[PDB]
Amino acid sequence: LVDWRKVSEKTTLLRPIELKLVPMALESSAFRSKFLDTDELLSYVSWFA
Amino acid sequence: LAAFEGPELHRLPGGWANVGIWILIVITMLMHYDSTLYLARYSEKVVVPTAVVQFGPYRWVRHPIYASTMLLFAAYCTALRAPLSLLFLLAVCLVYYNKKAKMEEELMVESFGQSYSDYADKVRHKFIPFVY
Repeated sequence: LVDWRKVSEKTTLLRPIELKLVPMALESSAFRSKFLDTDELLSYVSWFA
Repeated sequence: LAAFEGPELHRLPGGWANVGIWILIVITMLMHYDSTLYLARYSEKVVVPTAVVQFGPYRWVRHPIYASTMLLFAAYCTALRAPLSLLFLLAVCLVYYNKKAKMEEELMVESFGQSYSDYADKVRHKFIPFVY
């Protein structure tokens, strides 16, 4: 679903380790879009841990 | 009517039949406390909601404190074994509590707009999970 051409045109000045850590930040910023709380995520994170 | 209808306190059974009652009590107080903690966290003043709440019991039932309070009386009518009173409190509490829910809901739909609209689209079931 991701148009990787735009992403590559957005990461031109970076390096291969940053090219590897790009999808992590993309998922973080994509989950940033919705309206959600903190404490439930701590609860589920702790339970799954 | 619940005290009148229910059997005498020594005739009602115990053992593994009184373990469901404890389950109902604990689940009621969990749901109500979670609903209260979620509702009171987002309000700046005593009752002034800054945003729309859609977490925990709010992602199951649109009015969770009300449902928890009625479920308290339902477990109470289960305790002395009087289902008929349980049904009658279902009727009367549902009527009054739906009236107040309609008033509150129309107020905060007017004051918030699309957010609670799509939230109510997400959770239609207003008091009981997929029963009403």
